[PDB]
Amino acid sequence: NDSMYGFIGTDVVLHCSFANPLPSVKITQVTWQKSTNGSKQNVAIYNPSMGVSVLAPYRERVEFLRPSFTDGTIRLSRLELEDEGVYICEFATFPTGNRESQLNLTVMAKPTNWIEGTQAVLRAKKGQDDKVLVATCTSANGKPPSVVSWETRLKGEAEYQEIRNPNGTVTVISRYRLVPSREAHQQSLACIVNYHMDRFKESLTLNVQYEPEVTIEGFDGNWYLQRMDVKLTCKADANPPATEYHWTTLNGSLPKGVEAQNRTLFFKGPINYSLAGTYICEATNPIGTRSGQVEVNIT
Amino acid sequence: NDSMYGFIGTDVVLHCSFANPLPSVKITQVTWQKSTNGSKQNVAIYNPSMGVSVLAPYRERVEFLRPSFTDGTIRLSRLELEDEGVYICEFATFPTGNRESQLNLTVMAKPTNWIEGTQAVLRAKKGQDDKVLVATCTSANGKPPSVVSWETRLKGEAEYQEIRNPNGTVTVISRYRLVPSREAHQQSLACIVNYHMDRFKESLTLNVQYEPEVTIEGFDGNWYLQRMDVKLTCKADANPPATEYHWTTLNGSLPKGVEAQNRTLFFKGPINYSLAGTYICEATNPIGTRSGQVEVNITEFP
Ligand SMILES: *[C@@H]1O[C@H](CO)[C@@H](O[C@@H]2O[C@H](CO)[C@@H](O)[C@H](O)[C@H]2NC(C)=O)[C@H](O)[C@H]1NC(C)=O
Ligand SMILES: *[C@@H]1O[C@H](CO)[C@@H](O[C@@H]2O[C@H](CO)[C@@H](O)[C@H](O)[C@H]2NC(C)=O)[C@H](O)[C@H]1NC(C)=O
Repeated sequence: NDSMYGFIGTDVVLHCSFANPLPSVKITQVTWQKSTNGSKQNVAIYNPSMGVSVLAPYRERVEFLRPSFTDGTIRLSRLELEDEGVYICEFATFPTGNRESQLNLTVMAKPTNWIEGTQAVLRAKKGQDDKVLVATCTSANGKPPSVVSWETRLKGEAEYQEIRNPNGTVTVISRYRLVPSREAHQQSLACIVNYHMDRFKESLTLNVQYEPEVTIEGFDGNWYLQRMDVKLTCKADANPPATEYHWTTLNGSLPKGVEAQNRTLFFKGPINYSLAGTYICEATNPIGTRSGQVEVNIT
Repeated sequence: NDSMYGFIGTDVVLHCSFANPLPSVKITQVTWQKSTNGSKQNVAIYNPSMGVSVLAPYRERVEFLRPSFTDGTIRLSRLELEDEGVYICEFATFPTGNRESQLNLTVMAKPTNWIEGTQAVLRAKKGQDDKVLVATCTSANGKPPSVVSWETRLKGEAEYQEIRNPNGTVTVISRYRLVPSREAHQQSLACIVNYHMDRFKESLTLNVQYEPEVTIEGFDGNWYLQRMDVKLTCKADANPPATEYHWTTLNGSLPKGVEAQNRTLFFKGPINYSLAGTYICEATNPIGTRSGQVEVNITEFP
C-alpha cells in the first residue's frame, strides 16, 4: 500500500513502527525481509537482547536509525538495481504474535542520451524515391524507460525501438529517415527525450548535397541606348559549391565584345539595340549541371 | 507444497521443525500464523524464555506437542470448517532472521444422504405424456461435494442441483422424474452417492396404480365334441387388484348352462357344437375398467 522510489546510488529511509505498544506486550525481535515475487529473503534484524544483524547483500548498506521496541526504521544506502522489491518489516512479540508491514521499493536509473548522424553523404537526386537514415537518437539504460521523439520542421519518418536489458533498465533508440532534398539542407533536426519530467534536447544540422539551382541577377528595369559598363552575375545555389560557370546566348553566340570572367558577364561601355537576347549561365558541381536565364531589354 | 486433510471434529498434527540448529544461530521465537489468502492471523507462539501462547481462538484447541527450540509441531483439535487455510510456521532467529514453512489445511465434511419418494400416489394414465417426480436423492452439507447418481432399469430423467452453502459445504440434490406406467410398477430405483471412495446406496420400490389389463387363459388348442368339465380363467393384471369380474359373449347371451363364478367361467361336462363364440371378461378396479377376449373352437379330433 506504500511506495518508495530512489535513484541508483542514493539512500532511502524505510520506515517501520509498532502501532500501540501496551504494557503487557513484549517485542522479541524486529525483522526486515524482502520479497522477490513468491520468495522472502532476510535483510536486517534487530534483537533487543542480541543486537543488530545485517545479511549479505546488505553488508555495509543497512542500519537501524533508532533501534527500539517500537521503531525498526532503517536506511538502505547506495541503492542498486537488485534492491527492487517488496520489503516486509515484522515485529515478533509475546504473547500476541507477529505484526508486519510492507512497502515497495522501486529503483530508478537516469538514462544516457545522445544523437548521431549517418556516415553516409546525404545526396538529393531526381528519381530517388528512397528514404535514407539521417540521424539516430539513443536514450540508453534508463529506468523507467524514457520517451523519445523528434523536434524538426522536416517531414521525415521516425522508427522507434526498445531494448529491455536484463538488469531491468531499457534503452530506447529512434532512427530518423527522409528523402534528401535541397530544402532539407542546413535544416535542424533535434532529438528529444523526456525522462522523469526532464526534457533533454540535442540537435543536428543536416548536410545535404544537391544539383545547382541557377539565377541571374544584375539586371535592371531600364537599360539605355548607350548606357555605360554594365555587368551580369550568375548566383548559383549548390552544395558542394559549383566549380564551373559557362555562358551562352539563346541565339548561340556571345555578341563580341561581351567578356566572360566566370560567373560574371561584363558588357563594356556602349550598349545598343543589338545585345537584345536570352542569356544563360550553365553551372556545374559534383552532383550536377543546370542553367538559368535572362531576357534583356534595351530602349 | 504440503497438504493436510482432516474431517470435521477430528484432530490433525501440523508438523514444523528447524533443520540444522547451529551453535551460531539462536532461535528467538516460534510462531504459527494462519494466512487466509491476503491476511495473517496469529495462532500459537512458543518463546523459549517466556513459554507458550495460544491466541484465541483457539484457546483450548492447539498445543505444541513438544515445545522446543527446534520443534514447533502443534496439534489442532476438534477441527472446524473455519480452520481451512494456509498455515505458516515461522522460526525467528538471530542473527540469520526468519525461517518459515507452509502447509495447507483442508477440512472435510461427510455428507448426509437419503432418498425420498413422492408423497403423491403414482397413477398411470393413457395419454399422459407428462413426466412426474418420483424420488429425490439428497446428499447434504458435504465437503468436498459428493457425486449423486441413480441405479435403476427404469427409464426416467434425472435432474441434478448443487447448492454451495456459505460455510463451504455443498448440498447435491437429484430429482428423478418419469411418466408413470404399468411397467414402472414394483420396479426398484435406488439412489447412489459416492463420497471419499465410499459408495452409499438407498432404494425405493415404485408403486404405480393402473387400469386392468385383461388376459384369458384355460383355453386349449383342442376342445372335443363332448370333452369334460373345462374352465376359462380371467387373470386381470391390475393395481390395486380388481374387485369385480363380469362375463359376456360377443353375441349377447350366455349359453345355458355355462356358470360364472367370478373370474372363472365353468363349462360343465358335455361340450357340443354350440358353445362356439367370443368370450369377454370385464375387470374393474378403482382406476379402471377394461376387457379381454377369446375365440373358442370345438371339433371332433384332438
Ligand atoms: C544494465 O545493463 C546494461 C547492459 O549490459 C548496462 O549497460 C552497459 O554498460 C557498460 C558500461 O557501463 C557497457 O560496457 C555496455 O555496453 C552498456 N550498454 C549495453 C547496451 O550493453 C548497464 O550498465 C546496466 N544499467 C545500469 C547498471 O544502470
Ligand atoms: C452448512 O450450512 C448448512 C445450511 O444451513 C447447515 O446445515 C443445516 O444444519 C442444521 C442443523 O445444524 C439444520 O437444521 C438445517 O436444516 C441443515 N441443512 C440445511 C440445508 O439448511 C450445516 O450445518 C452447515 N455445515 C456446517 C456448519 O458444517
